[PDB]
Amino acid sequence: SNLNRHIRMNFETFRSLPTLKNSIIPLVATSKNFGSLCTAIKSCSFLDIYNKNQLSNNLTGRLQSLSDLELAILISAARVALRAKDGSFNFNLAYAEYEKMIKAIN
Amino acid sequence: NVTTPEVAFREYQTNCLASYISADPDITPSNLILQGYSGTGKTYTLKKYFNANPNLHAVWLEPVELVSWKPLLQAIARTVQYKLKTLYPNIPTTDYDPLQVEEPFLLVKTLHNIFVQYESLQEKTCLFLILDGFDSLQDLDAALFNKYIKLNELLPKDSKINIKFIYTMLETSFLQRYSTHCIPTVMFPRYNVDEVSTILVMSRCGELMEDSCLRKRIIEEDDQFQNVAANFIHLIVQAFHSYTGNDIFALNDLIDFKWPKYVSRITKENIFEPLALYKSAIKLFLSTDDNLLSIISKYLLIASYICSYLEPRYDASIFSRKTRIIQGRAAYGRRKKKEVNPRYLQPSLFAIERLLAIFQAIFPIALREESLMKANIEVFQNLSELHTLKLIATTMNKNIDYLSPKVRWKVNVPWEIIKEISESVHFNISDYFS
Amino acid sequence: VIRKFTKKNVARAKKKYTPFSKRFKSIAAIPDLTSLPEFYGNSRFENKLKTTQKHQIVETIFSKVKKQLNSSLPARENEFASIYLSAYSAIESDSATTIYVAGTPGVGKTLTVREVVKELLSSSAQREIPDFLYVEINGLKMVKPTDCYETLWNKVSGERLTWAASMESLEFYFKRVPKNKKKTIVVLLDELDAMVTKSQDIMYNFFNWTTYENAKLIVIAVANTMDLPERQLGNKITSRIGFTRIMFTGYTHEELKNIIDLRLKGLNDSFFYVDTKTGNAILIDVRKVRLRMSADAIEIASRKVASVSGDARRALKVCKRAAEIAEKHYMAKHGYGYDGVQTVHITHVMKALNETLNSHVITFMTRLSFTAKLFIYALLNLMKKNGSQEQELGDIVDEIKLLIEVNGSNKFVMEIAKTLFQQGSDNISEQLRIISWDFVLNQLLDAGILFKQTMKNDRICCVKLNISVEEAKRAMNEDETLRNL
DNA sequence: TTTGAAAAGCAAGCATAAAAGATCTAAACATAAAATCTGTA
Ligand SMILES: Nc1ncnc2c1ncn2[C@@H]1O[C@H](COP(=O)(O)OP(=O)(O)OP(=O)(O)O)[C@@H](O)[C@H]1O
Ligand SMILES: Nc1ncnc2c1ncn2[C@@H]1O[C@H](COP(=O)(O)OP(=O)(O)OP(=O)(O)O)[C@@H](O)[C@H]1O
Ligand SMILES: [Mg+2]
Ligand SMILES: [Mg+2]
Repeated sequence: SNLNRHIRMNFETFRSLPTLKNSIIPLVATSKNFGSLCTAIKSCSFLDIYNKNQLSNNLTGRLQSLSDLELAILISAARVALRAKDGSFNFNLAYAEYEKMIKAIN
Repeated sequence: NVTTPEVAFREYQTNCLASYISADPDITPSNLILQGYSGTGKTYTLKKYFNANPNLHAVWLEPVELVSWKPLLQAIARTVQYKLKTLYPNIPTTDYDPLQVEEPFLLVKTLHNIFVQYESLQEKTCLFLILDGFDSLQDLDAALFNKYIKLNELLPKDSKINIKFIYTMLETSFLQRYSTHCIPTVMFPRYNVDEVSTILVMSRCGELMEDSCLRKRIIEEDDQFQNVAANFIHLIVQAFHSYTGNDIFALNDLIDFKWPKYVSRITKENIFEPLALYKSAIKLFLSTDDNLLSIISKYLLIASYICSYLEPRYDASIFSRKTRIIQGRAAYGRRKKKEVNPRYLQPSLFAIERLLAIFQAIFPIALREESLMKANIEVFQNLSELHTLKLIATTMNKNIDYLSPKVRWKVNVPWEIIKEISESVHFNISDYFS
Repeated sequence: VIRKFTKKNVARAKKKYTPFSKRFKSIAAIPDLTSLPEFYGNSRFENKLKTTQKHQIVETIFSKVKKQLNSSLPARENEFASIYLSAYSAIESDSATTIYVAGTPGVGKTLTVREVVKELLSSSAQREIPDFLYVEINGLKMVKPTDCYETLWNKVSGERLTWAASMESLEFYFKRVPKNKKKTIVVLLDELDAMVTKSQDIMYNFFNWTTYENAKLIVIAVANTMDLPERQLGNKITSRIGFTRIMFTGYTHEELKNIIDLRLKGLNDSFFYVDTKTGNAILIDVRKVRLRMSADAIEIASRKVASVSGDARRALKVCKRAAEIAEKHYMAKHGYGYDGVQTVHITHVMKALNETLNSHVITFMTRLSFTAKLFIYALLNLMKKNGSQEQELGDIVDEIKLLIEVNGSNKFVMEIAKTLFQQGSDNISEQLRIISWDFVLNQLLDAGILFKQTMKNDRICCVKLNISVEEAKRAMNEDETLRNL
């Protein structure tokens, strides 16, 4: 069953019953009738939706909200930081890398 | 028994708020966290939820306006008993002074004293203390949030008033500091460009209806007006989304700055063809446009830039131009040029006397005419003023003695500012970096 | 008027500011303070914590044993004789002196000093010595270290003064007041290291008053360490304390036996009417039950405690814990509640001794989740790779990613990779940190297994093991999966 | 017109000064209840 799979995933990652309770509570509360609650506990699709929401402001989700100029500037700064030995950079070197990348793309 | 409002792209967040916030204190968590970055609709969704459920008793606090922990405690103790007065006006109370709260345990004692006089109420109730922007306290440390997590455990268990804390947070790392506490948290991710456009239309079109510039130009020259407002919003988004990102506030600023000039190019020929209106009003979709010393002092700044961005052991290879009576050779110069562009990095530190030597090397000019310029009172007064204007910095910033030989000097102007300074006196500084 | 800040919780005691040197017009005008009603001491809360029982509670056979072993002198006779002889000679010669006593915790310093002053008060009750005033000042029971000045003067005069006025009053009283108008004072300074401030004015004043000719003051200074004056005090105070210092050594096991069997004189090898309906035992349906503690059990407890510390509190608590374990086993098999021969033998004492010595740390890391143990395993691998006892968190992230992607033929890794990087969804995108990354990091920080540095860059922030590496590898070898790869 | 040769330039390695800041303390600044001092009465 899907609920056993979610319990197994919690046992491998968090091993915390309060963590599982924080996901079970809105699954119970957002149901509007008895059959909807039975479908929710049989499928646990809300647990997937909750798990997706818990990660949406992580580093992975924050990058997927960037614009093209934001992504280009971030890539340029990561290039300058990789080439540096202290991993340090400033706005001038990142802009130099950005204008070099835009020139070699166009 | 709660009403779920309809927020356009925050439907999951609204269902989560309905699942966590109720009048029953038994099935409500002690702490609740809403986490998201700026302009993600946290305040908007929380306000819509508490507007759809008037029976829920909410107290709103802005931790940014309080700055420190002690005014935050006093603000909690003030606003809780003010709300309890305005909620049950027939209950006789004692007005405790909120300035009596100076420590967290004093807040626990004061909240206990306030809550023991509402014990004649029938049902257990929830009081929601909303801290909108907890990690926006200028004075924040890592130990402050632990006190607010564990505050409910010090208040009486069988009280009629049971305080519930709703926190609003900006930073992911601040929230991840407290992950083992297992507080229920609802995340508000950053909006899509499509959602930003929809929110901008639905929140700014009616403000673009009754702007006096548009109607004044229609008189002096309703779905159609909505069409031209929405087309302006979509043109602003399509022109400046790479500049603003998914910032609602930056696009609101750009719309507010560029609406009247776009209005001032609407004609009777332009009112039905939007491509001709975009052609006439083109220059404000190409650039953002969101912006708003003596002879000795300029040459002292130029010499300070030269001192900071050139190595002192190449000095005699450039400025030395006097003839010799004794045999001698000047510096040959750099054998090969470096490829680092030193004006990209932070400036070097120099002494006063090298700055004076380079200053009189490059300052403009029979037997008593005194061709060179000495460093008199005016030069040192100008240098002191340059330190006052923060165009020159030292290593020491407080209790700095100017007169010590261990005190070093650096320029802090950008390259463009010193280029403007050098071209204002027609000095060719860009020769020295070639 | 408008105030820049407020102090609305100021609570100020009612203590006068005028010292004793201004209390009389001259030195010749000072009367006999022994014939003064408020001088030299010539319990209002004890009725607050009482209530009616409304129950008859069950006291089993082991309960009297557990009450007899509480902390609340067969082995301290030489130290008693030395302290008593010095204090007796100082009292009956009107001399001022300092007696220094040091020792490790629980070796009987406070008990010996209190019994010495009890026998001295018994001597002065029968007019063998002049009558004196006994004062206890415990340095760990003071809010401020200057409060000792407030305490001693209040014990001497009955006045309530502030601390600088109190210390001026004490200076005038010890220095200027004649001996024929005074009384001897014996002051016990317990926990002397707590009375050490930055400027050692309290220590200097207390030991310098004992060098005054008129003071009639005896200071018994009780300290943790033999060379506390040499470590923390100035040379003047070390000179004033003296060279003659009394060491209280830890107890040997014969003396710990003597203490324990002195606690068990009236119930060990004795009979009880047990009343097996309830188990409530009365000391001489109802059975006559002998109770004994094994002498070899006391032997092994005393030997272990005497080798480790010599602490009498530790030995009494070990025997009390053994009696508690035996009582729990006894009440388990009968269901007696609280409302033949029962013996506290060797194994109860051994289970009491080993329960303080077994480490939960390896047991704690054994029962962690897979991700926390994977964190610890990657940290150990980085520690053995680059040799550093401090690893960057980004290195740990890359090491965890490398161990997942290199051991991709392991069946457990096949089953758990989608959980670790996607939470088993196929609607969550692939993550840069594993699931529960910040959770297990914070968990190992709350447990004290890890130390982390205060930097806000997550990748270049460093992490250290606060526990032993041998314990960490022994925990990591117990797991079936991580001991394979 | 040449010509060796000394002044000048560059690098590797390392000892060491200096910068930045973490941590702390003294002192100026500020308030405040109890005791004490005037001070007529
Ligand atoms: N879903 C939405 N529907 C309609 N309007 C919205 C929506 N989200 C945001 N807005 C509009 O944008 C404004 C900005 O949102 P809001 O103030 O809630 O952001 P926030 O996440 O609380 O920001 P901050 O951290 O800066 O306080 C709102 O006041 C509202 O006018
Ligand atoms: N010689 C002894 N005979 C009997 N009981 C003793 C003896 N020594 C110590 N104890 C017991 O141990 C307890 C601890 O002794 P005490 O308070 O005198 O220790 P201490 O040496 O002052 O230690 P600490 O430095 O921890 O204060 C006593 O209250 C008493 O119950
Ligand atoms: Mg807000
Ligand atoms: Mg003691």
